[PDB]
Amino acid sequence: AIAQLATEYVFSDFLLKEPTEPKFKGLRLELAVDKMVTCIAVGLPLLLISLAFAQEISIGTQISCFSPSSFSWRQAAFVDSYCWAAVQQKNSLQSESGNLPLWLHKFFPYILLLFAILLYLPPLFWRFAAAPHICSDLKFIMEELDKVYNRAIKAAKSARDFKYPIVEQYLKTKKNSNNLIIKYISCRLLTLIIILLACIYLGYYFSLSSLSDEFVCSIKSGILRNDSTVPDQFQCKLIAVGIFQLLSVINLVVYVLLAPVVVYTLFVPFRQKTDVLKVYEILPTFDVLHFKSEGYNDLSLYNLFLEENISEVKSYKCLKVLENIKSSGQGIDPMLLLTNLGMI
Amino acid sequence: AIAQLATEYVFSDFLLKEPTEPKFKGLRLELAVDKMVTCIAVGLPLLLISLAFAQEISIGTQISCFSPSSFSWRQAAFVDSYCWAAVQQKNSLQSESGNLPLWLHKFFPYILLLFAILLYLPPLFWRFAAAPHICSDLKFIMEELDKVYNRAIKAAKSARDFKYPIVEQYLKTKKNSNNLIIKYISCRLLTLIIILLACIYLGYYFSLSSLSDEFVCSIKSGILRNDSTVPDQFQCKLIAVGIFQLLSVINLVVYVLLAPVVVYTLFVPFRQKTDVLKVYEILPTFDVLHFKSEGYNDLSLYNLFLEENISEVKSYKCLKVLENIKSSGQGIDPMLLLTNLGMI
Amino acid sequence: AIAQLATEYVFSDFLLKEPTEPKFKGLRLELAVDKMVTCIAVGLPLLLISLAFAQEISIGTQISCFSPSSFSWRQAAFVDSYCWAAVQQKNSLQSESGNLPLWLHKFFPYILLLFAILLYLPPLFWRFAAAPHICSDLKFIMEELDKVYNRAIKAAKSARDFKYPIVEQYLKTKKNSNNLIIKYISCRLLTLIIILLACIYLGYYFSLSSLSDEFVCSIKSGILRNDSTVPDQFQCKLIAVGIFQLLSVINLVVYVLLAPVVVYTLFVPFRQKTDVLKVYEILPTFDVLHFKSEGYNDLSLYNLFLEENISEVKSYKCLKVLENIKSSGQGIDPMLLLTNLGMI
Amino acid sequence: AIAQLATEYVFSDFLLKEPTEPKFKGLRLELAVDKMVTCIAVGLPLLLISLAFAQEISIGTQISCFSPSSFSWRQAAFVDSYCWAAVQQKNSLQSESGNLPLWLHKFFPYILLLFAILLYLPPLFWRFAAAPHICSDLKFIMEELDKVYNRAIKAAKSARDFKYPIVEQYLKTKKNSNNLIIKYISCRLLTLIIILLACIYLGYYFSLSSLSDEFVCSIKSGILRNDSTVPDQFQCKLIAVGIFQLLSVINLVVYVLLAPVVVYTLFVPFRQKTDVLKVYEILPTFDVLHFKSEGYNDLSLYNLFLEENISEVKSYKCLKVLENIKSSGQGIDPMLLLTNLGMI
Ligand SMILES: CC(C)CCC[C@@H](C)[C@H]1CC[C@H]2[C@@H]3CC=C4C[C@@H](O)CC[C@]4(C)[C@H]3CC[C@]12C
Ligand SMILES: CC(C)CCC[C@@H](C)[C@H]1CC[C@H]2[C@@H]3CC=C4C[C@@H](O)CC[C@]4(C)[C@H]3CC[C@]12C
Ligand SMILES: CC(C)CCC[C@@H](C)[C@H]1CC[C@H]2[C@@H]3CC=C4C[C@@H](O)CC[C@]4(C)[C@H]3CC[C@]12C
Ligand SMILES: CC(C)CCC[C@@H](C)[C@H]1CC[C@H]2[C@@H]3CC=C4C[C@@H](O)CC[C@]4(C)[C@H]3CC[C@]12C
Ligand SMILES: CC(C)CCC[C@@H](C)[C@H]1CC[C@H]2[C@@H]3CC=C4C[C@@H](O)CC[C@]4(C)[C@H]3CC[C@]12C
Ligand SMILES: CC(C)CCC[C@@H](C)[C@H]1CC[C@H]2[C@@H]3CC=C4C[C@@H](O)CC[C@]4(C)[C@H]3CC[C@]12C
Ligand SMILES: CC(C)CCC[C@@H](C)[C@H]1CC[C@H]2[C@@H]3CC=C4C[C@@H](O)CC[C@]4(C)[C@H]3CC[C@]12C
Ligand SMILES: CC(C)CCC[C@@H](C)[C@H]1CC[C@H]2[C@@H]3CC=C4C[C@@H](O)CC[C@]4(C)[C@H]3CC[C@]12C
Ligand SMILES: *[C@@H]1O[C@H](CO)[C@@H](O)[C@H](O)[C@H]1NC(C)=O
Ligand SMILES: *[C@@H]1O[C@H](CO)[C@@H](O)[C@H](O)[C@H]1NC(C)=O
Ligand SMILES: *[C@@H]1O[C@H](CO)[C@@H](O)[C@H](O)[C@H]1NC(C)=O
Ligand SMILES: *[C@@H]1O[C@H](CO)[C@@H](O)[C@H](O)[C@H]1NC(C)=O
Repeated sequence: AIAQLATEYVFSDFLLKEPTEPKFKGLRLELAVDKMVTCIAVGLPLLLISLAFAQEISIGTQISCFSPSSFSWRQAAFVDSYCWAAVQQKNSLQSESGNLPLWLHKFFPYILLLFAILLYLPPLFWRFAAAPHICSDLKFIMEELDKVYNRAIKAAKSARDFKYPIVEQYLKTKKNSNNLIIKYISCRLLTLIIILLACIYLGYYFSLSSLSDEFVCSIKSGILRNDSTVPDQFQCKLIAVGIFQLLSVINLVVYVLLAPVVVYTLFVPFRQKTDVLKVYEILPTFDVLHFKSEGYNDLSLYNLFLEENISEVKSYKCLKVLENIKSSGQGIDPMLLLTNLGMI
Repeated sequence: AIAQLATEYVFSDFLLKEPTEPKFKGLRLELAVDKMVTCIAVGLPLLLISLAFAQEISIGTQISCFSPSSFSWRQAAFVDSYCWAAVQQKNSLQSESGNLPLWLHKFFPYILLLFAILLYLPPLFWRFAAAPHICSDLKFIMEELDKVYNRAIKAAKSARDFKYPIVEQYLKTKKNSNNLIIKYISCRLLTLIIILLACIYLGYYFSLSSLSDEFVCSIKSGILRNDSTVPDQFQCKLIAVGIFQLLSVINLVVYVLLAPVVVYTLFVPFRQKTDVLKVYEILPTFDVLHFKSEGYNDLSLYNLFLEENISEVKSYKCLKVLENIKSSGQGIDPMLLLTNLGMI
Repeated sequence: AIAQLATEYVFSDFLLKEPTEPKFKGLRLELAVDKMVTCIAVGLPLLLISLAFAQEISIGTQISCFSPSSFSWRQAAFVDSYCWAAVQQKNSLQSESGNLPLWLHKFFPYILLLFAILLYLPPLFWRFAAAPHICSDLKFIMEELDKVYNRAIKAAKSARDFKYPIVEQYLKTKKNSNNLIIKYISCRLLTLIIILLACIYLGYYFSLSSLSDEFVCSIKSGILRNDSTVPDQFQCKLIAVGIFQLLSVINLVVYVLLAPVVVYTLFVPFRQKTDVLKVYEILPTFDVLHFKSEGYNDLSLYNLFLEENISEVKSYKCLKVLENIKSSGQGIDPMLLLTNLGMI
Repeated sequence: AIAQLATEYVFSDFLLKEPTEPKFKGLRLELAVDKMVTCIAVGLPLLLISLAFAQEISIGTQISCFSPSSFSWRQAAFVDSYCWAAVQQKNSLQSESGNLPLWLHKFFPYILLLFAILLYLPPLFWRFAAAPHICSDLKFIMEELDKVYNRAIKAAKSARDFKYPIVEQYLKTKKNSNNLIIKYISCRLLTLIIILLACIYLGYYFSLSSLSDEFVCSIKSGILRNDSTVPDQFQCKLIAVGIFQLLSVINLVVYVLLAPVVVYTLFVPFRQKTDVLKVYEILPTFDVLHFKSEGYNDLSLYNLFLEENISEVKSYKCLKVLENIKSSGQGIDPMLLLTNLGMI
C-alpha cells in the first residue's frame, strides 16, 4: 500500500543503516549532507516507481487497445499484449510522437531504477574503497586525542597535588596527500552529473504532449497480414503515463533542489570551518597549532569528518564546555579542567 | 485489514521508536508534545490512505464508465482505463466542476502522502541536525548534576563523621546562543504552515459538490474520433470520492485541533516553568542561582528538555522527594539528604 | 482467518505488552482492571471488524444491485459501485429508512475503529503523561522500603550478636497533591463517556428494521438521466449488514457489562483497602503510622498501585509471611524476622 | 493449508508458552491437567474453524442459489449474496427446518470462536488474578526449603568434622484461607458449564436433518416484489454445512471426553496425595509434621502446585533419592545426606 511504501522509504532507516560490523562502532563514515543527498536521490525514484503502480492509483493493466466488439476476450488480450511488445517494433505501430515516447512510457520504471542504481554506485564505491582508511585514521586520531587529554589532566592533577605531537604530525602529513579528497570530489561530481542527466530525461518525459501514450497498433504481420476480419489497426493507450509524468516532474523538482546541495558539497574547503581542533589548543600537552584550512587536500575532508563525528568524544565535549565557559572568562581553563575530572 | 492498519499506526510504536543507537540511551531528544504532534500529523493521513482503499470499504475498481451493453468486457475496461488516464487530458473529458476536482479525486492518496512527508521532514531535520548537540550537552549536564550530588553527599557524610559551578556557567553561556531555539521555532513554524495548507486543501476538497466525481468521458481521439459504433461520450464516476471527502474532513478536524498545540509549542518561554534546577539549590556544593527564564534563547529549550527527561536522574529524584518533604518542614534538608544515602 | 484473528486479539498479548524500556522494569504502571477494560474496549471492536469481513463469513462484494439481464457484467459492476458511492448522494437513492442507515451500514468498520481509537486515547495519555512520574515515585518508594527492611534486619542481627521516616513523609506529602488522581479520574470518565456513546450508537444500529440495507438506486444523473435503455432504478442490498448488527449487539452487551467496571474504578477511595503498608508497621526502623485512607487524593491511587505491584518486593513478601504466621501467634515477629535472613 | 493449521495448533506451543517475564522463572503456575484441558478446549474449535474453510475442503462460495439460465453472472451473484444476508430476514426465506438452522449454519465459526473465548476466559482470569500470589508464595516456599536443606547439611558437616519452622507455620496459615481454592473451583466450574453448553449446542447442530442447509429464498422485496421476469423463489444451499456437522460432532466427542477430566479436577482434595513434604521430614532442621490433607482449603491447592513444580528443586530431588534408597534400608539417611554434598 501507499502508506507501507512511505514507511519503508521515508519513515524507516532506508540507506540510513550504520555499518553492520564492529570495525566502525559509532563512526558515520559519511557526512550528514552526503547521506541525505544519497538517500533522497536513491529512495525518491524507487518511491515513485512503487507509487505509480500502487493498487489504488492503478486502474489495472498498463495498456488497452479497444478491440472490436466481435473480438473475444482473449483476442483482445492478444491485441493488447502484442501492442505492448510491439512498442519496440517500429513497423507495427504508427504514432505521431514517434516510438521513443512509447519506449519511455513502457520502461519508465526501468529508467528510474537505473538512475537510482547509478546514484547509489558512487556512495557504494566510497564506502567500499575510501571508507575503511578514513575510519582507521579517524579512530586513531580520536584515541590519540583521548590519550593526550588524559595525560594533560593527569599532569595537572599531579601539579596540584615523549610529549611529542604525534597527532599533529599525522594531520600535517595528511595535508600533503589528496587521494581521499580526489575520490570524494570525483564521486560527488559523478553524482551531480547523474542527477543532471536524470533532470534532462525527466524534463523531456514531462514535456511530452500527453497524447503520445495513445498509439496506433497493427497486428498485421505473419498469417494475419492479409486477414480480412481483423481491422487494419487498433487504438491503444498506455495507462499510467500521466502518473509517470507527474512523478517525473516531482523527481525533477527534487533533483534540481538537490543539485545545489551537491555543488556546495563539492567545495569542501569552504565547508571546512569552525575549527574542531581549536578547542584542544588550551591543553599544555597539545601544541598550539591548528594548521588546517585553505587546501584542496585530504586535511579539509578529515576536518569535516572530525566536525561531524567528534561529538562522541568525551574529551572533546569537556574541552568544548570549557571553551564555552571561557566566553565569560570568569574562571581559568586549567582550573576548570582539573575540577571537571573527566578522564573517562 | 482495517484492524491491522489500526494496530500498525495507532496502537503500535509508529514513529515512537527511540533512537536505535548507544549514543542516546534513554534520552527522548524530542518533547512529548512535539512527538505527539508529529505522530498524529504523519500517521493520520497514512491511516486514512490505507482505510480509503481497505478491502472492505472498497467495492472494487476506482472508476466505472458504464459502457453500452454491446461493448465487450475488455472494451468497457479500455473505456474505464482511458478515462482514468484522461482525467489529466482536459480535451477528452467535459465535467461541470472542471478538471481540478478530477485531478484531486485521482491523486488524493498522493496528496495525503505528500503532506505526511512534508510534516515528517522538519522533525527529521531536527533529529539529524540539532538532536546530537543537545543530546551531548544534556548528557554532560546530567553527569555534572550526578557528580555534584555525589560530592555534596560525600561532604555531608564526612562532616557528620575546585568547587566551581561548571554546570551553572555552561547554562549561563547557553543563555546567549540561540541557534538551537531558532531551529526549533523554524521547524515548528514550518510544521504549522504545512498543517494550515493541508487544512486549506482538505476544506476545498470536502467543499466539492460531491457530483464532481461524475465526469463525461470521450474516447474519440485518433482512429476512433470518426468511428460511429462508439458513443460520443460515456458516464464515468470516480468511486471512493465520498470516502475521500469523509476522511479529508476527519483530517481537517484533527489538524485544526492540532494547530493550537503547535502554536502553544512555538511560545517556548511560556512553557519554560516549574524550574527543574530550583530543587538543586539546597545543595551546599551547588550555587544558589537558577537564572533560567524570560528569554528567546536556547536556555529555555534546554530547561524544557531537562524538565522532560530529568526523571531518569536518581539525584534529581532524591532532591525532588527532599523538596516535597520540605513542604511540611518537619525535618531538615541536609539531615534528610544524609539519611537518604542515594549516591548510586 | 477467524482463528488467526482470535489468536492475535484475545489469545495474544494484544495491548498487554509491558513498556519496552529499562526505565520501567517489572512495573505494570496500569492497574489490572484498567488494563482489562482498555484491552476489551479496544480489541473487541477491532475483532468484530475483522470477523465481519472474514473470508468465510463474507459471501463476496458488499453490495449487489441486480442489474437487468441485458446489462453486461461491467455495466452491472458500474451500477453496484455507483450505488456504493451514492449512499452519500441523497438524490441518487430513495430508501424508506432514510440515508443515515446507509451511511452507517457503509461506514460501520470506520465507526468501530473510531470508538477503539477514542477508547485507546485516554490510556495512551495516561501512559505518556502521568505514568513516568508514578513510576519514578513508586520505584523510589520500593527502594526505600527495601533499604529500611535491610537496616531493620541488620539492627536486629547486631542486637542478637538518621532513622528518619523519609518514605512516610513522602506519602504524607502525596496526601495533599491530587493532580495524578484528577488525571486518572478524568481519563476513566472520558472512557466511560465514550463507552456510553458507543452503546447508544450500537443500540441505534441494531434497532434498525434490518431492511434498511435494501435501498433503491438511480444511475440517472448526467448523460444517462434521459437515457431510455437504462431502468429508472435498481434494487440494491448492502450485504453483511446483518453481521454488522449481530456484532454491534455483541459489542453493546460487552460494553454495558464493562461500564459498571469503569464506574467502580472511578471510586478509587473505596478500592483503597487492605492496607499494604500495615505489614511494615512491625519493623522497629519504620514508624507505626499508615495514614492512607478516605481521600480523593493521589495517596489512594499510590496505595492502589502499591497493592498492585508490591508482590515483586522481597521485603514486602517476607513481612507478609511474618504477618500471616502472626495470625496463630505461636512465635515472635522480631525472632521470625531474624530467622528469615532475607536481606537480598 | 491443513498441515500448517495442524502445526500451529497441535504440534506447536499454542497456549503452552510459559509466562514471558522474569517474575515466574520456571514456574508453571498452571497444573498440567488444567493446561491440557484449556489447550484442547480452546485450540480444538479454532482448528475446526480453520479446517472447515481450508482451501482444499472448500469448493468455493458458502452458498449457491441456482439462478435461472437467463440470469447473468452478477444477477446470480446478487441472488446468492441476498439470500446469504437474508438468512436473518425471516420473511425473505421459507425453510422447513426454520430459520434458526440457517442462522447456525451461517454463524457456526462465530459460535465456535465464542466458545473458545469463553473457555479461555477463566484461565486468563486465573493467570491475571490468582497466579501472581501463588507464584510469590511458592517461590518463597522453595527458597525456604533450599535454605533449610543447606542449614541441615551444614549442621551435619559441622557435627561430622532461630531454628523456627517458618515454612511450616506459613503452610498452616494457608490451611485456613480458601480464596485461592475458591477461585480455582469457580473457574473450573465455569469451564465445565461452558463445555456442557457447547456440547448441547453441538449435539443440536449435528442432530439437524442435514437438509436444513437447503432453504427457499425470495428476492421479492422492494421494486422487485411485483417484477415478473424474476422467479418467485430460488433454491439455495449452504455449502460446508456437512463439514460443520462433522467437525461439531468431533468437538462434541472431545468435550464429552474432556468433561470427566474437569470434574476430576474440581475434586482437588482427592488429587492431593503423594505428600511432597513427607520427604523433608527426615531433616533435623525441619519439624516432623506434614499436616496437609483432607481440606477444601488453599493448602491442598498449594500441595498440588508443589507436587507439580517441585522437581526443579535440587534439595527436593536429593531428599527424594535419599527416600528411594531408604526403601532398601542398607544405609543411613544422615550419612547419605552428608555424602551427597548437594548444597548447590
Ligand atoms: C540519461 C541521458 C543519456 C538522457 C539524454 C537525453 C534524452 C532523455 C533525450 C532528450 C532529447 C532527446 C533527443 C531530442 C531529439 C532527437 C531528434 C530525433 O530525430 C532523434 C532523437 C533525438 C536525438 C532525441 C534522443 C533522446 C534525447 C537526447
Ligand atoms: C537540470 C535542469 C537544467 C533541467 C531542466 C529541464 C530542461 C533541460 C528541459 C525542460 C524542457 C525540455 C525540452 C522540451 C522539449 C524539447 C523539444 C525536443 O524536440 C528536443 C528536446 C527539448 C528541447 C527539451 C530539452 C530539455 C528541456 C529544455
Ligand atoms: C497545499 C496548498 C498549495 C493548497 C492551495 C489551495 C488549493 C487546494 C486550492 C484552494 C482554492 C483553489 C483555487 C480556487 C479558484 C481558482 C480559480 C480558477 O479559475 C482556477 C483555479 C483556482 C485558482 C484554484 C486553484 C487551487 C486552489 C488554490
Ligand atoms: C485552518 C482553517 C482556517 C481551515 C478552514 C477551511 C477553510 C479555509 C475552507 C472551508 C471552505 C473553503 C471554501 C469552499 C469553497 C470555495 C469556493 C471556491 O471557488 C474558492 C475556494 C473556496 C472559497 C474555499 C476556500 C477555503 C475554505 C474557506
Ligand atoms: C457517538 C455519538 C455521537 C452517537 C449519537 C447517537 C446517534 C448514533 C444517533 C442515535 C439517535 C439518532 C437521531 C434519531 C432521530 C433523528 C431525527 C431525524 O429527523 C434526523 C436525525 C436524528 C436527529 C438522529 C441523528 C443520529 C442519532 C443522534
Ligand atoms: C448504555 C445503555 C443505556 C444503552 C442501551 C441502548 C439504548 C440507549 C438504545 C436501544 C434502543 C434505542 C432506540 C431504538 C429506536 C429509536 C427510534 C429513533 O427514531 C430514535 C432513537 C431510538 C429512540 C433509539 C434510542 C437509543 C435506544 C433506546
Ligand atoms: C450455549 C447455549 C446457550 C445453547 C442453548 C441450546 C441451543 C443450542 C438450542 C438447543 C435446543 C433449542 C430449542 C429447541 C426448541 C425450541 C422451540 C422453538 O419453538 C423455538 C426455539 C427453541 C426454544 C430452541 C432454541 C435454541 C435451543 C435452546
Ligand atoms: C454433555 C452431553 C450430555 C451432551 C449430549 C448431547 C445431547 C444433549 C443432545 C443430542 C441430541 C439432542 C437433541 C436432538 C433433537 C432435539 C429435538 C428438538 O426439537 C429439541 C432439542 C432436541 C431434544 C436435542 C436436545 C439435545 C440433545 C439430546
Ligand atoms: C497474404 O496475401 C497477400 C495477397 O496479396 C500475399 O501477397 C501475401 O504473401 C500473403 N501473406 C501470407 C503471410 O501468406
Ligand atoms: C475521421 O473522419 C473525418 C471525416 O470528417 C476526417 O476529417 C478525419 O480526419 C478522420 N480522422 C482520422 C483519424 O482519420
Ligand atoms: C435529457 O433530455 C431531456 C429531455 O427533456 C432534457 O431536458 C435534458 O436536459 C437532457 N439531459 C442531458 C444531460 O442532456
Ligand atoms: C407492485 O405492484 C403491485 C400490484 O398489485 C402493487 O400493489 C405494489 O405496491 C407494487 N410495489 C411497488 C414496490 O411498487
